[PDB]
Amino acid sequence: KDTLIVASKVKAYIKSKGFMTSGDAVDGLNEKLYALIDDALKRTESNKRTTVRPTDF
Amino acid sequence: KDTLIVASKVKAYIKSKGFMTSGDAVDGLNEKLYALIDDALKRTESNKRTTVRPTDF
Amino acid sequence: KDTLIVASKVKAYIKSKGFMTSGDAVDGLNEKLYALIDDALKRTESNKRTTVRPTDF
Amino acid sequence: KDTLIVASKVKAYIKSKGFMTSGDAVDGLNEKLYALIDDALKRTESNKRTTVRPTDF
DNA sequence: GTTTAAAGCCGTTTAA
DNA sequence: TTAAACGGCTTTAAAC
DNA sequence: GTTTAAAGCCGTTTAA
DNA sequence: TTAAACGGCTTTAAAC
DNA sequence: GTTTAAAGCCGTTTAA
DNA sequence: TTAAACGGCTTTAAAC
DNA sequence: GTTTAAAGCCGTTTAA
DNA sequence: TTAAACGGCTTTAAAC
Repeated sequence: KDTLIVASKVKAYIKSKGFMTSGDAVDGLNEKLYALIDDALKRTESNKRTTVRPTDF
Repeated sequence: KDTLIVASKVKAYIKSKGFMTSGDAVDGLNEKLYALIDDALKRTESNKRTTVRPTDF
Repeated sequence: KDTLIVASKVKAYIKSKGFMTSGDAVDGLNEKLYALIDDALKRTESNKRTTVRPTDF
Repeated sequence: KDTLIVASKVKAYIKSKGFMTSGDAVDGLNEKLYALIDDALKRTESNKRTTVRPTDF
């Protein structure tokens, strides 16, 4: 499964909050991103829609 | 706040699951991504750590 | 805000997974329950509905 | 799996926000509650701890 | 001094 | 047209 | 929380 | 031309 | 032995 | 009609 | 990823 | 009686 996140920007934002990022952290976030998207598609379908809206996530 | 998402890849993945993406869907996903990261940093800090782990998300 | 969770059953389930429950853990879970419900009501409303469905959470 | 939710209080809270509750809504919320708890126990374990904290959820 | 792991730089190449 | 990834190298830190 | 039964809504289709 | 029926769903109440 | 915090019991009372 | 909360008491464990 | 412009869909309302 | 217009939304493509 392809990375859906911009690693550099995630690391830069986390650094901005005063934290380092583990070697495998971004991979972990990517996995949570996929689950959010999959949950959203179940909500889209439940509302008899073909188009994912911000409200579905 | 910068986009943390690869828009093209998210739209392509959603399309692969048989769905269209609204004009404002990606912005909505971005907002949820930020909340997940902010939740994670509270977890990192609660564990007296300076480094975000995949388990924190 | 009232407790929406059955504390005894939460502690018993967590114990069944081989874990103890902190003095303030249940309060923390209650807070996450409220956020889930509030997110769901935003989804219900976005779908022009008056009735919360399982799919909204 | 036992209900972890106080149904009456959830229905009353949702009603307070101006919404009805579907016949199967509470069951749906229960399922999300279990996933939150299971996520938390993975976080507890990742922190080499035996006791679930509010921060783990 | 050692180990472990994370940051920071630099240059090149797709990818977005 | 532009930035993000990437992979090698060195730095840096913590703790023993 | 449960059961039982009645009300109240909504949308469609005859029936009056 | 119009309202009454109807059937599914949720609410509500009482009492244990 | 001490401290800190969590479990486990018991009995009563609403609450669900 | 039933179980969950609750508050006091003792146990238990970890680490110093 | 961005911009520009064209296609394709869907639902409603005249127009032919 | 029927289809063409129309206007919003998303997709798609090309090239930089």
